[PDB]
Amino acid sequence: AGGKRYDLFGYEVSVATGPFIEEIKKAQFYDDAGEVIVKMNLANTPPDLQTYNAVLERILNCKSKRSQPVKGENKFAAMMDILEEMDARSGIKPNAESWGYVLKELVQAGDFRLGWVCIAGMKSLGITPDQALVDANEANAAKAKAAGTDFPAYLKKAAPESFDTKAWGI
Amino acid sequence: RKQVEELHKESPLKDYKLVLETKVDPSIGGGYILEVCNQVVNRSAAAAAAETAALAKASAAQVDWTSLPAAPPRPSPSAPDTLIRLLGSVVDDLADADKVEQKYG
Amino acid sequence: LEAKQKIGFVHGIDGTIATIAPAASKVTVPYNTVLEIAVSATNIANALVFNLEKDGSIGVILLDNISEVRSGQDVYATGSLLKIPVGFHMLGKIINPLGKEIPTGTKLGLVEEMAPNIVSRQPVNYNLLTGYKVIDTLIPVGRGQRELILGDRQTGKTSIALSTILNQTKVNNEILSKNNVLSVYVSIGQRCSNVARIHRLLTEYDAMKYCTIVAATAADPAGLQYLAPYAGTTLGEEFRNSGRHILLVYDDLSKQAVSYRQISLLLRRPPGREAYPGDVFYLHSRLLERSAMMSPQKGSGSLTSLPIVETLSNDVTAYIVTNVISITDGQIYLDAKLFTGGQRPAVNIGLSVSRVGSSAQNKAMKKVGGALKMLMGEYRKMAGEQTSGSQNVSPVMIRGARCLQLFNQKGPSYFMDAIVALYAVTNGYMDDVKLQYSKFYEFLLLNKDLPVLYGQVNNKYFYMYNKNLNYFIRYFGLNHEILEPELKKYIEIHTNLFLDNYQSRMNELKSDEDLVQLKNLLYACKRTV
Amino acid sequence: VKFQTLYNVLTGKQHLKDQVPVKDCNLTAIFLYLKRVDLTRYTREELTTYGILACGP
Amino acid sequence: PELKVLFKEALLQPAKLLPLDVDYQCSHDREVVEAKRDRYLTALVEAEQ
Ligand SMILES: Nc1ncnc2c1ncn2[C@@H]1O[C@H](COP(=O)(O)OP(=O)(O)OP(=O)(O)O)[C@@H](O)[C@H]1O
Ligand SMILES: [Mg+2]
Repeated sequence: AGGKRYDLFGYEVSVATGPFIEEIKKAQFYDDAGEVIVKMNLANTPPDLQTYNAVLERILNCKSKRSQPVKGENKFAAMMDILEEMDARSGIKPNAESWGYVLKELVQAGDFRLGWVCIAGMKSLGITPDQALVDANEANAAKAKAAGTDFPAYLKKAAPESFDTKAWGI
Repeated sequence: RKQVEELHKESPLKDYKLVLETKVDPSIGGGYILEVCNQVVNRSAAAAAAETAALAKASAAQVDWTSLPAAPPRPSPSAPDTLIRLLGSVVDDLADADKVEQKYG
Repeated sequence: LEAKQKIGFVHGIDGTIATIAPAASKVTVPYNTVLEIAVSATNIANALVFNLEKDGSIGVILLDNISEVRSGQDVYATGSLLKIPVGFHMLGKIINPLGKEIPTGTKLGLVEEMAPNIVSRQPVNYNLLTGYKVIDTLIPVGRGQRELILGDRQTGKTSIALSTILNQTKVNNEILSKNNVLSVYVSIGQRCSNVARIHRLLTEYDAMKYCTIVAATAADPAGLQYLAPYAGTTLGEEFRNSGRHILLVYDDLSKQAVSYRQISLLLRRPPGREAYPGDVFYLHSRLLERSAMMSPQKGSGSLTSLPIVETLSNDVTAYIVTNVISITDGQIYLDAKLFTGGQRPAVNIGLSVSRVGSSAQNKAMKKVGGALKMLMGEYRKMAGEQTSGSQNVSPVMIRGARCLQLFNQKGPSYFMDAIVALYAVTNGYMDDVKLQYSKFYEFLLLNKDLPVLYGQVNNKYFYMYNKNLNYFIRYFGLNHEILEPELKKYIEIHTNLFLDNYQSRMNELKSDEDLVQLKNLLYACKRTV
Repeated sequence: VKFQTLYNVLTGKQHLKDQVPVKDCNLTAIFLYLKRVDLTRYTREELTTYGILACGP
Repeated sequence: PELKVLFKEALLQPAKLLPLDVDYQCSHDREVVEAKRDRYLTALVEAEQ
């Protein structure tokens, strides 16, 4: 009941995507959701915007990537890698909902600067954020401002007056 | 015999007559070795006991008692802002010393 | 229940190879299949069929327990190709090409499969960050790509591939496990100690979770050295078919050709050019056409290949070298004249290309690499000149030389940490500094944020400390309205603070102690950055 | 076979990977000399700082 | 004055601040964890004084 989709080789393509999105929402660790994209794509069902946003929801709302913990987890980077897989690779383009999921995480992560990048990028794409998140970004900014946490501390300390391979930390 | 001619049936040929020859092994003290239709089945003590023994040998080689088993994986520190506000410039040094102690001490 | 089928007895054995004598006449053996040789009542020596003859005899490649082989031993036949275990359970292991694990201190996959046909593979769209600026900018490597690494002995052939394996790790811990690129390091004919050091390197940087190592040392049989890279690609099969990504690193393929020569000549095949049998092109063709970026119908998986070929006296006229340049898309030519001449990695850009180009690399890297190509094409024409117009030097003669300094590395560089060093060059912010301080600059540009220190913080977000701007840079690009002005209002302050506080102090040094101290600092900056 | 390894570790005839030191908790998690292991249980810093061992065993 | 109150609260319960459960699972030997804990206290003392 929709415009039939085609691959780059003009082959007809499946659209019956619902049964896979449910497997994303039923997930508990947000690495299995990507695997659902894989098992979906093998079946000649390529992902659509709704599916990627389901994955960004499951990312934002899940606790950890895998059952065991992992060093180097960044809840933001996975979400912002899906958008590169979306825009460039697959040709699909995100929407206001997608960037909304993205900005919520930077609020939760407390990283107030990357938020402002997202705030500007939205409106450069016509998207408009929810002020509930914009104000929380500014709140985290003001807190980190007054507290001296505006930057990390290791940047706000003097450098070696004398050149020495050890002092600079290399 | 039963196994012999049953193996002869499983072969692609069975119309050919079957001639049986029985010989003696000093190496084998239990079981037999049978060849029919260029198909051999070995059920001998030298083979069976060594087959069961191989499992024990492999299991012994796998284990390393001298070694220490790996600990559970550790997540990122994610230190709180209150810690950092108390100790701005020091947490980096302390994490480095923690790595040093985890390796040496 | 399970009766093994016998086909003949061992007739002859010449080192790594053997000749079978068939028992009966109506018995028939297949081709390329594995056979077994009852070296004892307990153990079995695997093998492989390489010839069949009018006499019924079989030319056989041996792979295990060769020393226990005799003449007259009973020979059995599986009637199946050579296979190995495959799966995610193999990651984090060193493995014999027969699948046997090498200690330290269900599923089966075919070793020889047909390649992805012309419909079952997508063109190259996405990159593979090897970590080096020349290879990310000017020789863009992509996924589903196969790019050779040429070079004379001891030039950095092994290290480019290892650094690729080490660059991917940080990302893979951040991104999902579908877009992470795993790795396989195949060591054909190498020394067992080199393999140990590689294992320990990857284990230090924790790149061993996402790497397996297929070891076929020099003492190993030639047939095993022959089928090693097939074992590697055989593991890549599953990650293709499981929609994942994977990287291959075929350490010297020349050593995989000596083994095929050994086999074929000892089995009395006719020699050919440089004593090879002749069909050694088809060998690497079979191996390397298996690389592909698979269609979305097939999971949008991939496997990149970084084959390595040793070179003698910087010639590209040897047989196997030409046979591989013919096959591989691009090539990373490493010149000993440049390795010896100071710069490391010793990439020679005139002879190193990539037949994919912008389509592989990133939106943010397209606009910089397209500038560096123009700049280096212009610097290629002038840099032969000993600089006479010291103040009349063209801007290209400046920017190009500083970019060459930036090309000097030891380890991989993070994407965010690479562009921002190259953007300054192409746009000329790093023109007042001298060549020798081009990397200390970069160090401070990437690891000691000056405006955050000296109070000149007007930028709302753009600072190099966070390290999470890589994803915004990657998506939006640098030539974007939200990122261009903040970028310039970070670098111009970095330049002014450098030129005023640091550069000034540097040129005021006259003593030998202090100048030697400053000397060694810049070499350290060339290594770590 | 493992009890034999334990006895060899207690005697000190065998060594551990990456120069791991012998301790009761260490050993327990792997799995006169025994009394010394009992001393090894207690924290070294606690003993030295508080002089618990100064009085005697 | 907030910073002074925070320093006092931290000195009263240094261990609470750090994740005790995580550290215990992570460290093979309790002694290593103890040493880490001892250093933080001296840092706070030298800071306030
Ligand atoms: N970018 C680099 N910076 C510093 N040192 C390097 C760099 N690249 C290579 N080297 C050094 O060059 C030496 C050899 O590198 P590599 O092991 O890659 O050689 P190779 O190409 O494998 O030659 P061979 O196979 O004959 O060993 C090593 O000491 C290595 O550290
Ligand atoms: Mg090498």
